[PDB]
Formats: sequence, C-alpha cells, structure tokens
Amino acid sequence: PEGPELHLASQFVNEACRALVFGGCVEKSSVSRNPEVPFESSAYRISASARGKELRLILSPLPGAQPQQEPLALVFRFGMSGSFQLVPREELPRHAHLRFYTAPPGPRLALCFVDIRRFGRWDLGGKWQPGRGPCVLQEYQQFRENVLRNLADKAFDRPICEALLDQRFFNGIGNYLRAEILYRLKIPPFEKARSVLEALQNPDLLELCHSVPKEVVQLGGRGYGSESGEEDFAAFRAWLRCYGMPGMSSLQDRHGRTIWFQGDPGPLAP
DNA sequence: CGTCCATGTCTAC
DNA sequence: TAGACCTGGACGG
Repeated sequence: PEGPELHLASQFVNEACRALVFGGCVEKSSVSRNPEVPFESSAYRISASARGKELRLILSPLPGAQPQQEPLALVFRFGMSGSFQLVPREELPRHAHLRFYTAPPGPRLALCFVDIRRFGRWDLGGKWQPGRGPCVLQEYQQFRENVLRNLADKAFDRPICEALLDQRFFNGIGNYLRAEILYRLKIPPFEKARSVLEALQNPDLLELCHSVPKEVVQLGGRGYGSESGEEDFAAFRAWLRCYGMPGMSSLQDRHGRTIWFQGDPGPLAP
C-alpha cells in the first residue's frame, strides 16, 4: 500500500466503526514482533486519519466506561501487505495480527489489522514518524513548500524515479504512483531530480504528486487492493496507464526497485 | 517439486 | 549498499 490505500483504509475504519462500540482488550497474534497495546475499556469507539503512508487509530472510551481511561493513539505503517478488515469475531483471517472486538448488543465483530508478510509496524506513541514529509494528499501546500525549500538536500542528486520514493519529501508516493506520475508528464525516470524541480521554484510534477493519487482515492474501492469486491480491484487496474502495462519498458533503480516508463530512460540510467 | 516476483522499509557492514 | 525481514501467487519443468 501507498498513500491512497492508507487513505481509503482510514475512511473504511471511520465509516464501518461509526455505529460500533468496542470493548475489552486489544489482542495481538503471538507471532507479531510489534508491541502489545496496553488498553482495556468496557466501551470505546475507534476513529482513523491518514498521513501519506501512515494511519492513526484513536481508541476513545465512552463516558463512564471502565477502567478509567484516556484516549489512546496507535500509528500503523502497512509495508507490502497490511490492510484493515471488519470480520465476524469467529472468522479471523489468517494473519490478523492485531484485533479490536465489539461489545454487545449486536453481532460480535473484529476490526483486524491483517498483514500477511509482517512488514507492517505499529507504535504506542500516537505520533507520525519523525522525518516523514507532509502528506501529498492532505498537506499539499506544506508538501510542495517542503520540497522547493530543500532542493539543496543530497536527496535531489538522485534520479527523479528514486527521489519520489524518499518519504522525507514524498510521504505517500510509492512504486506504482512514481511510474504513473512520470508517465503523465513523460519525464524520463533517470532525469536528475534537482533539474526537474529547479524549473518550478499543463500541471507540473508536484501538482500531480497530489492529484494523481487523489484519482485513486476517488475511484472509491480500496485503491490497489481486493476489498470492496474483486470488482473495484479491476477498476484500479484499468486506471493504471504505465505500471506493469504491456508496451512499457522497466529498469531497476539503484535500490533494486522497478520503474515502469515509456521511451527515454534518461541520463542517470544504469 | 522449483523459481521468481510483489503497493516498503530498516539496518549491518 | 547487499541483505534482511515475510508469505503466497503465477509461472516453469
């Protein structure tokens, strides 16, 4: 998952858990290296917000719930496979690694953090990752300024296909979005990032870093992902113009990750 | 059986 | 920077 997936996951949690009351402990699969979540409430609601490639749950005990408890924030990163799913308490998926259980009345449900591969991670802090750039979806002006102010940074020596994955400046952009973005402007992926950015100091590279992932969010669906039917997944595959599409060339950036492009690879190519 | 590939970090050398 | 962290699917023989 990349920014749009984290965003729709946030929306999924909020819409699904609007009318739900949770109760009891927050349960961790005994194979997850991530920390135990010390939290018990007789009655609590669950809300979410997203910032680039991170999502924040807030667990909010209701009035008079017991034990006396202050709200608790957890921040998730999903790595290659994470996901959130509302399931029947007795049909936990394989790889439901963290699990929030509905109190009665109503049919017993588990909001599960599902992460097949265990590249996902969570922290008790409630805080966004120190160093991560602003969210390209929700802090666009902040995102734009945070780049143009810092072209001096060695980050921008790298080729543009590489800089776009540095979450310090492009929080929320990942390997499908970088491909999709450059294709829209036909910027060679191994053009030097400083050259392409110095220019702006008919939409431009930074406009698209916002608007292109925002197109994924406005499919509905779960962006690149199977939930909301294996119907919405094909609605994404049809949106894609570059990433994996027949006809397109592809190469490995200096860190093994595959960039899909059309035509000219550009000057700093392997 | 086997090999390779996948929406991302994270860290040891 | 090579390597680690993981599982499973789409392919090969």
